[PDB]
Amino acid sequence: SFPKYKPSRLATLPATLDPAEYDISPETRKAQAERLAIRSRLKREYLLQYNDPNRLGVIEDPALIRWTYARSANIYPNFRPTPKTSLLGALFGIGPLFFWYYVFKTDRDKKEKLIQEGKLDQTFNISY
Amino acid sequence: SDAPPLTLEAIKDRVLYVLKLYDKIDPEKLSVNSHFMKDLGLDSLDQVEIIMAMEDEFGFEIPDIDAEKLMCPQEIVDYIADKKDVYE
Amino acid sequence: HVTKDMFPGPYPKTPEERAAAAKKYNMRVEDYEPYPDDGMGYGDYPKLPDRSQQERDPWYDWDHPDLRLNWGEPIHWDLDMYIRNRVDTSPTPVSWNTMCKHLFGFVAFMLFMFWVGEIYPSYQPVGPKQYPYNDLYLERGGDPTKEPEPVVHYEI
Amino acid sequence: SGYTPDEKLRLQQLRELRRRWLKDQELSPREPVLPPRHSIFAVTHVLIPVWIIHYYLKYHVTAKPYTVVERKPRIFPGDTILETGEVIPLMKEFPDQH
Amino acid sequence: AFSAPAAYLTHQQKVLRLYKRALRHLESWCVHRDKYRYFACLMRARFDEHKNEKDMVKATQLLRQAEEEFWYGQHPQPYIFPESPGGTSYERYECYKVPEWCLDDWHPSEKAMYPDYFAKREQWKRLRRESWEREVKQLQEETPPGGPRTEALPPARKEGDLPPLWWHIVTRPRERPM
Amino acid sequence: MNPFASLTLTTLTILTIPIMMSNSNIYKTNLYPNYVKTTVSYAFTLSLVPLLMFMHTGQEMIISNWHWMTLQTVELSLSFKMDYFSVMFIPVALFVTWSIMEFSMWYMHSDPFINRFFKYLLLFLITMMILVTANNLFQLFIGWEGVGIMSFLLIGWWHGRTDANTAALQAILYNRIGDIGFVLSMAWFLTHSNAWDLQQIFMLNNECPNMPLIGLLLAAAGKSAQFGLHPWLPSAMEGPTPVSALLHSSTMVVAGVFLLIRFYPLMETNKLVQTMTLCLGAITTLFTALCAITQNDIKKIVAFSTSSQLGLMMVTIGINQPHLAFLHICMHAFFKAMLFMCSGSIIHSLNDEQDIRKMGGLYKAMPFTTTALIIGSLALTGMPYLTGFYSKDLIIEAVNMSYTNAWALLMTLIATSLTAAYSTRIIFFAFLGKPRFPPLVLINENNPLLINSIKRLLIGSIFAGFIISNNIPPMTVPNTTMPLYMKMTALIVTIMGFMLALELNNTTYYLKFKYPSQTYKFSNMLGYYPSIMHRLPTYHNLSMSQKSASSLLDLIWLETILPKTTSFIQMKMSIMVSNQKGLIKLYFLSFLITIMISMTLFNYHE
Ligand SMILES: CCCCCCCCCCCCCCCCCC(=O)OC[C@H](COP(=O)([O-])OCC(O)COP(=O)([O-])OC[C@@H](COC(=O)CCCCCCCCCCCCCCCCC)OC(=O)CCCCCCCCCCCCCCCCC)OC(=O)CCCCCCCCCCCCCCCCC
Ligand SMILES: CCCCCCCCCCCC(=O)SCCNC(=O)CCNC(=O)[C@H](O)C(C)(C)COP(=O)(O)O
Repeated sequence: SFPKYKPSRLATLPATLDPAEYDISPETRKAQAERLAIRSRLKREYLLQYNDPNRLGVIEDPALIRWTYARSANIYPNFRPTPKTSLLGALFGIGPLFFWYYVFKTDRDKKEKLIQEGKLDQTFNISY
Repeated sequence: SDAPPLTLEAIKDRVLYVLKLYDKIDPEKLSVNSHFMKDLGLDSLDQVEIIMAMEDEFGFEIPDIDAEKLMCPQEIVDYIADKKDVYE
Repeated sequence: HVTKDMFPGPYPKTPEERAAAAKKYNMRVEDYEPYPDDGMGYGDYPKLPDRSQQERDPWYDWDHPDLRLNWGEPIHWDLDMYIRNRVDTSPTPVSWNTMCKHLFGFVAFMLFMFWVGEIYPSYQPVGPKQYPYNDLYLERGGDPTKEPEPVVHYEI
Repeated sequence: SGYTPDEKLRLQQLRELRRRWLKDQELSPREPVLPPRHSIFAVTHVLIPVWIIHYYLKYHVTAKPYTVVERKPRIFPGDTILETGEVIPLMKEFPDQH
Repeated sequence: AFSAPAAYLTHQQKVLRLYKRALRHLESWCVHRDKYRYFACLMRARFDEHKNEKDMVKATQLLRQAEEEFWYGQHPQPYIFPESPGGTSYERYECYKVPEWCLDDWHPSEKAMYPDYFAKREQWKRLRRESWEREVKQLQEETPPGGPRTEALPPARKEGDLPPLWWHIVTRPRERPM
Repeated sequence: MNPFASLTLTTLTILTIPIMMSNSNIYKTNLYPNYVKTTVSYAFTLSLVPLLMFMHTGQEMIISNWHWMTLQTVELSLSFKMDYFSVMFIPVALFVTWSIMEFSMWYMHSDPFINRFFKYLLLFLITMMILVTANNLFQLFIGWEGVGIMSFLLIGWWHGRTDANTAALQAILYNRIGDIGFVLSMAWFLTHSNAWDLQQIFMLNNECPNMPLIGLLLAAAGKSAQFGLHPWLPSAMEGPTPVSALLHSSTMVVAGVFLLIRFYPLMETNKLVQTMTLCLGAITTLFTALCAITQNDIKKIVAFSTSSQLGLMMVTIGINQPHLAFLHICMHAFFKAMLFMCSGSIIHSLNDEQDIRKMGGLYKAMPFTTTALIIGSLALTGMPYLTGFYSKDLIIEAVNMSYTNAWALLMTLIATSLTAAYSTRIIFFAFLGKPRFPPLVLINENNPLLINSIKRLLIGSIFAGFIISNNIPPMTVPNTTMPLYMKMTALIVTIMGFMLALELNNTTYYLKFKYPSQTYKFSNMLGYYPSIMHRLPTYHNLSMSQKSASSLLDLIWLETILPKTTSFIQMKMSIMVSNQKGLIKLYFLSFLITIMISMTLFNYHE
């Protein structure tokens, strides 16, 4: 009836256009209640320390610790040399170096062969 | 300077003014503690329009979860006072 | 205060391992989903929906209002990419690819018409502007010891 | 639909506490207890700076060559020079097309 | 932002939110008040046309088609209240909100001014200290063994009791702190 | 010594005195903003004298006062150029800054950090003067980056707001993209011409090559927010309204055009760069005006208006009329600053509301604001004999009387029509009709600071064009001969835009509702340029900075090749060497093998 909206990676599907929020099973409602319970216990655990008069300092957050540890120190122990990993490493790490080497070497070879035959107009080029 | 220090009585006056300007609710019957459903026989759809009218009157937006509950003019006045930090 | 068993570990091969990982990350086992087990180093860290922080409800009472996060909840692997000072993935009025076609078409059309206007320029029905002293030969750089070719302008 | 009775009661107690706190954020009459010319502006902000800069430019900056270079003054036919007293000849018998 | 969320929104809540959102966007399209009143009455009639439908499948399908209508017909630049999440004054005064615990670090010369304010603050601190254990006890007794299902908090049920977890709600900085 | 040099230097020097008092017992007093405003007014009065000297005898000067350092044959010294452009632009900027500071004394009255705000405004003015009077490229770069840093600090003035910080970093990013071109021009001019100073560069480049001029054009596109790097200027309205009136409308954003004007002797000789500049200006002046006509925030409309006027200045530069572009800079400053002031007055009187859809009939409720905004829109539209007319109408004729790209000419005329269109939109939706604001009316414009500050710019918006045009020496050849239909074209297209926009606006009163066109969506959402260019490149860059640069290379493969391989090999070798059970029967047999090898391998060939 109308031009349809299709989601993308950087422009996602809205909640009101998502068919999941319109085909609800009892199991879906049970899952939503469980999610609310998990969020609620975490909220209560946070607010108990937050409101505490005695507490002085920073409340330590295990989720933040897990995030930073996973982003730095958990990566190498969970690495396996695979054809995808090997190919991506070789390309992304080696290819730019030889690409730039080729570009710069070509440009400098042209410049030197121009200097050799005395056709560059290097006049007023005192500083280098 | 800027806007005057709005008080509790002013909030109540403006809420009742807006309500009395609503054709659905008669002025004599309406009271500060009147329930919008039991007292005035108003549907859920009708209630939404009152909330939007209050937003337009006071120039701020009330969230939907907060908005549905408000069923009396006193409740609206208390909500607005809590938001604007009005203590008299 | 955090023991060693609270830290992320290896990818979970079995359902029991998944159940333990979901418990560790404070999630439902039906919701928990690790990154695919290639050698990229993700391990058992949960793969969360790739929504940005701007998409979350601004009328909720977040523990961290600016970041729209709740204390103790699992954090998306790319949180610093999605902090809403940065990449936004919010739904738009016009769908993606609808905007790309219009923008690219407009820019390509403008470039093509600028090239065409360069091919067919606009000008006034006049001859060249005339300058007296050998077309200001001495003024436009000099070389007084050359005596250039007479450029001669006659009345019309 | 609407507040539950416990919700409304909690809101009422919190509202009384908040109003008392906001009332307590008020200051007493004494509360900030602190512990124990006509044209002067135009000389300390204009005359003094222009004295230092003029002294600086006249006797220090112009001591070095080419430090202050001025565009050569325009000369027109009929002008009289203040240096040599030379008179520039006039502009060659206009066609007088009027 | 003050009420605890529920596990989900019911059908009635969804249709009401759609009604409010569509009315706001319609007002964005219809700048003038008379035209807005006209088309808003038409919108209300269109909503009332199916007010008492009892086929939940049909009601859900109608709500879904209404959502699809709204998304295509929404204003790309809807009006936003200045202090609302998308507005031009949303978090403008957050740089001026300073937590009250900072007052504990004032130099005694700073506290020498405002003696009455700091005496009142000492009374408030004593009140907060004296009622913490009762609030913790109330929370433990009231809540279920598994844990709290919802983020709703209980009121004070005895006489000399304060509602549990009240200090940070009560001692909010301000909406115009400076 | 003649007073020209002393007065020009003192004008800039006295602006720094209130900065040296930022640690004195005036900066903690509520009289500091008035002190800063008075200093700027005195500086304006002092700068009026060298301008008189130039109007009398055309006096120009360069002052190389402090020798900073010498690198080989290159000498860098603190030098100021006091030519026509400098001595004409300094008093205009000081006049506008004086008006805007007097306005800010009222607009920002309740801000707890108004003293800091005034010093920040003053800091920006100092950096802009450094940019404008610079005689070498290094001092120009100093001013160039100073104005950018001040713009960053003033856009994100409310630093608790995420959107303001996002906008400030966006401004820095978009300006660094053009800083690349600035640095390219510096490197080229230093190597090829052996100097950073303007005089040497002019001598040694009789026919300038492409690369330095393309670098300069990239820098100008970045600073003046042309089509490639345009979106930062509209987002810069996150800052307080006086910041928008001073930096992002009339003074700071003209720095790219000023840069290309300073290098007009070299641009006179390169036809390709002039064509590129003209095309960039044309597409900018059309695209931004097209976006402006459907905007609802009043500051956004004025921001797109100023971006379109900057595009027009760039077009004027592209047809080899630098003095006309400078004249339009000076004219545009007056009425654009006053338009932003009127917008700020409306916003303050309506409790910080910026959407025109909630501004009703203010024609009689704010009569002085209405008069000022009407006069400003008429000046902006090229109404005859106003300040806007003495430059803009001369520009449109110049494009019509030139060897010009045809598409650029068409785009410029269409943009001229759209200017009147969006001026009509502002006036119609803000001042005509019936009130649409909340019922508690707070409208009050009877503050002497507001009235005087606006009136001072109102007088300029009327008389400055005629005063300035009749006192500058002729710097070009006039277009004395035109076809009549080509003389009246600017007025004709402006009136056409006026009529069409007014008719389409009156159409909104009818009781019909229809869904918008795709063209309206394209215009209102800014060609979808921010929705695409602020999401795709940022996402891909930030994703590669972690997936490969940090994880794949730094944390995995660079570890794997050098240290992890070494550790693994040494561990394996250690285990192999040390895993002997200690049975002498095994290693005495080993000894026998060793002895036998030695006798034949090393002994049987001596
Ligand atoms: C003097 C000598 C010369 C005489 C010339 C002849 C006389 C004039 C001729 C006619 C000129 C146009 C007059 C009407 C303009 C249109 C206004 C209008 O009603 O819009 C209706 C409609 C939008 O209305 P809506 O969505 O219903 O609006 C809802 C509400 O009104 C929403 O309300 P709102 O509050 O949001 O308001 C919306 C807003 C306006 O709403 C919009 O946003 C749309 C307005 C677009 C106008 C565009 C005009 C200029 C366009 C230049 C573009 C260059 C080419 C770009 C091509 C890109 C291709 C990718 O309203 C306004 O503020 C006023 C609008 C502007 C009025 C004044 C315009 C003056 C400038 C144009 C005339 C110039 C005359 C002087 C020329 C002299 C030359 C020497 O837009 C159109 O349909 C037409 C727009 C014009 C261009 C459309 C072209 C089709 C696009 C696709 C083509 C196919 C491409 C295929 C692919 C190719 C790939 C290579
Ligand atoms: C610019 C705007 C874009 C256009 C937007 C397009 C939106 C679609 C227009 C038409 C709307 C619909 O289809 S209407 C949605 C279709 N389905 C139903 O209506 C089911 C029956 N509803 C009930 O029974 C409830 O009671 C309720 C009615 C909510 C009242 O509740 P209260 O009385 O107890 O508050």
